[PDB]
Amino acid sequence: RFLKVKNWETDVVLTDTLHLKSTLETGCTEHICMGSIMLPSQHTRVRTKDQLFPLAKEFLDQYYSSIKRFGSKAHMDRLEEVNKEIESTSTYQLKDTELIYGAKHAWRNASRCVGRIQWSKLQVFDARDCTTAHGMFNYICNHVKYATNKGNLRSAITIFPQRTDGKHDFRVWNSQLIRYAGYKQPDGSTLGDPANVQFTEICIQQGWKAPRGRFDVLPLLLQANGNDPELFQIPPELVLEVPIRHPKFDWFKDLGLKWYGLPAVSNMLLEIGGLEFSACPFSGWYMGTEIGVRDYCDNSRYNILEEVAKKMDLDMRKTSSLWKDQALVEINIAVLYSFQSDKVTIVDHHSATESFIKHMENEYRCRGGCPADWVWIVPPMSGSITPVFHQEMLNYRLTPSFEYQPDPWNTHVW
Amino acid sequence: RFLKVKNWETDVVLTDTLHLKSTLETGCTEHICMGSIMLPSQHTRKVRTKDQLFPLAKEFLDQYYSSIKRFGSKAHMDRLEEVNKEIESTSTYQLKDTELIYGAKHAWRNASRCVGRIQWSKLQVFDARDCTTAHGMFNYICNHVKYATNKGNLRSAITIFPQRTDGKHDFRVWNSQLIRYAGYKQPDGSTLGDPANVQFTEICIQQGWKAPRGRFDVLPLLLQANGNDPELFQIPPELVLEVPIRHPKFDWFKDLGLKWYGLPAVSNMLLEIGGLEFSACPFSGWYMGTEIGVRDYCDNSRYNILEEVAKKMDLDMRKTSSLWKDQALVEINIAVLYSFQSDKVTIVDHHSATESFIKHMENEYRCRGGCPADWVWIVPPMSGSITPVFHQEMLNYRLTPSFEYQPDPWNTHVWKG
Ligand code: HEM
Ligand code: HEM
Ligand SMILES: Cc1cc(N)nc(CCc2c(F)c(F)cc(CCCN(C)C)c2F)c1
Ligand SMILES: Cc1cc(N)nc(CCc2c(F)c(F)cc(CCCN(C)C)c2F)c1
Ligand SMILES: C[C@H](O)[C@H](O)[C@H]1CNc2nc(N)[nH]c(=O)c2N1
Ligand SMILES: C[C@H](O)[C@H](O)[C@H]1CNc2nc(N)[nH]c(=O)c2N1
Ligand SMILES: [Zn+2]
Repeated sequence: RFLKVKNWETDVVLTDTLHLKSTLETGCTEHICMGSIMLPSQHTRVRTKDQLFPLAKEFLDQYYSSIKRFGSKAHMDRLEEVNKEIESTSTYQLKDTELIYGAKHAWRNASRCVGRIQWSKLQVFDARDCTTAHGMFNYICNHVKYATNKGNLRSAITIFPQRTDGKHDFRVWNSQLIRYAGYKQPDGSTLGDPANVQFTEICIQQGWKAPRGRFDVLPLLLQANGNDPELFQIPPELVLEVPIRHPKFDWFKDLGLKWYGLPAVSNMLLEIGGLEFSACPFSGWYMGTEIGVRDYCDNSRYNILEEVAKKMDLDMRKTSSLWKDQALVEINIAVLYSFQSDKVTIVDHHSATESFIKHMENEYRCRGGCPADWVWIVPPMSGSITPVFHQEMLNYRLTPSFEYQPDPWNTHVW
Repeated sequence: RFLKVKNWETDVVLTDTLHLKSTLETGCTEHICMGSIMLPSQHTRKVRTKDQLFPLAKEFLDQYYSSIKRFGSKAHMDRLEEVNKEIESTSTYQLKDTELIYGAKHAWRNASRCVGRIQWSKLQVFDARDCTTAHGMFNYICNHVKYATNKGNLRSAITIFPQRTDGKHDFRVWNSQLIRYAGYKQPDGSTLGDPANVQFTEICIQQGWKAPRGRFDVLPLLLQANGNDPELFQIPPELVLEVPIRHPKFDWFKDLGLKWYGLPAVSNMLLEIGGLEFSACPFSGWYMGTEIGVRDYCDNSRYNILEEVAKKMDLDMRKTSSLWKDQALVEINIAVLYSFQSDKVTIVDHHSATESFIKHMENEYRCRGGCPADWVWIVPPMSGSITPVFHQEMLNYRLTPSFEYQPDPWNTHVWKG
């Protein structure tokens, strides 16, 4: 019950005590492991008055422990003050310090995130005074500019007002702040990003004038206080993009590939002390494989493998020539090369997983553990030559947390 | 209760009812997932009385007679009756030949970490339950190797030695695989040969094996019959099919001196059928290319040839973001596949193998109500997401008959002397 994880490449063994603090459920049982389910019910997300105070107490307890004020007057006073506020208002407000700690720890606890060694350097933008979609746009432009930083990317989260009665939710309808559009052709194929075909249609259905290109930056669709969402175009000078070329193949630039520099997830829900922040876009920097392996080479995405292997003149007759694997490596060399050339922050999967092993070491030593989801942590190429492949990981759910939530168009009372 | 799994590349959704027939435990709880634990308590086998044995037998026989469309028949009830009296009077029981064949096929069919299970029904089962000595084991294993190898046209096979009785007369193959290369720790700390096999190599040498001390020395068989001290046997070299590894474009690749054997034959697992434990049950199939090209050759703790291969390719080795490791890895795996195909030795690449597993899995859901699958093990160790299993949700649960791990015998064996 005080669990051991072993690294089978190095024989390092770590003892996990942190999982005993786990609160939420995994979706597994003794009879069945659901470790490969993408979205179990638990990972998705009104709070009654009774559920809220224990959630607040557990959070304030760990907060005051983290500042070595556990059991202090200031601790008990804050517990009482929040306890009174919940009794009266049926909710409560976080102190700035508690909001910042909560957001950093939601990242720290994100068991699927390989980049968590950076978790404590997150820049938290308090947007809880926001009231309109235009204000949300302003907060998001400031986030994008701060985080992009002329290509020296910086981690950031912007936190909009917390859920109240569920009818006044703040929501960013986009899945990411910056994402390329997707159009169904009459021809039957897909232009641009197929993953965003439905969202691209909701944008057009709301007024957007699509250039119908291959890499059209989507507008923001912002919902404040539960109102109808509104379109806003992000200033192009704020959207850093990188043309993709290859350091050896001159024909690579002719493929016309580019990608955006800033990965900014915008559709998740931040849970702190029972409070639910339905609009909390956060951003870091890319691991190369997200673009090169998933975005460019997933069959349900840009799906460029065949085209690249063609230009490489690879034997595509048989799968055992591993033409897909060759092409895959070259595409991913090009992504890393392009970002590094344009001085846009990016990390290769080798450095990132090595960092995560170091991070796990640190968390086990200083925290007693590190929830980690192997299915997600292991990169989607060259898995076993990265150290995380050989790392046993314990997956459990700690709070504060980032959770998934239903897409807004399914829920929005129009 | 029904459970759904989704393929996120095709949106195909399958419904699992088979997990309801699951008896054993996973290691996970509502509060922790142990999905990535390599050798969890539940997948191993350290010792079993007449108390729990008849329901295990009854459950198996019910499954068996259902599969042959004889559930509730007179043959079914008489067999249950017969097994029951044999248990209470002798404390164990013997499987019929048909039941053993069924049991071994279904143990493979239930192996949730095995990507090659489309083949499960075409398993050649060799009954070695009349074996009594290590020499008899050697003879059975030789015949298995020769049959399974079939001059490179590999055929799946399993050889099943007598079941455990009191845990003091076990049959065991001390080798982890029937064919495997020696590993030698040198005084300077480096390893010659396969570092994974250093401990077993040292046992063989202690038992009298004259080691050639090369990089690819086929290990001797260390065979334990009836709980006696194990004995050394050399597999006839004419029975050990090997492939020199060359590359279709890089002529310097052959000069690395690499080869591998053609027949992957796991020999240290435990086969559980109807509560009976078969502690010596070597089984063999054919290789997926990445087992050799990725894991055997490129694991840092194995042959670890990435450095020298990338040196000879003249890749940028100063920074990892050149992906020199990924580039060399692909070329090594091309070479492995090219060499086996050129020598007409059966092998499957990870694209073909994972595509077949998806078809197998969908078929199993339709005809069986499910297919237990361990994503962590099914996804190949390179190019994971450009194979279709990466995108496939999988439910992992334990069905019997099963293959289980057991502790290495040198840690449990009571030495006779
Ligand atoms: C700073 C550089 C970062 C890197 C290199 C990184 C890396 C990654 C990668 C590769 C994934 C898998 C994503 C996918 O395959 O779709 C992921 C997931 C995730 N990241 Fe990080 N990330 C970074 C920053 C952040 C930040 C700043 C946050 C939050 C403040 C965060 C929260 C998450 C969460 C919650 C997930 C998993 C979503 C889920 O549960 O399904 N990441 N990360
Ligand atoms: C016919 C071709 C076969 C292929 C291509 C194949 C492929 C594989 C691969 C790649 C693995 C992962 C192994 C590793 O990474 O160490 C595996 C695991 C496994 N295979 Fe198969 N296999 C085949 C035949 C068989 C047969 C004949 C049996 C038994 C009769 C079998 C039983 C298993 C079991 C029990 C495991 C899991 C070991 C564990 O639980 O840790 N396989 N297979
Ligand atoms: C901050 C950051 C850093 C980084 N390197 N990458 C990203 C984008 C990758 C990414 C997430 F991080 C995330 F939390 C959620 C998703 C959606 C998953 C949808 N999928 C289940 C179908 C996602 F795509 C963000
Ligand atoms: C029949 C067959 C077909 C095929 N293609 N490959 C193989 C070898 C791979 C393999 C198994 F299949 C298996 F069941 C067990 C192990 C031991 C795992 C040790 N691990 C905990 C460190 C193993 F290595 C065998
Ligand atoms: C079905 C499976 O869980 C799904 O394809 C997962 C696999 N692992 C992943 N890992 C990461 N990092 N990102 C993903 O989207 C996925 N997809
Ligand atoms: C720690 C982790 O479970 C371990 O490295 C696993 C990962 N997946 C694997 N998958 C296969 N096929 N074979 C393995 O040996 C492993 N090792
Ligand atoms: Zn699990």
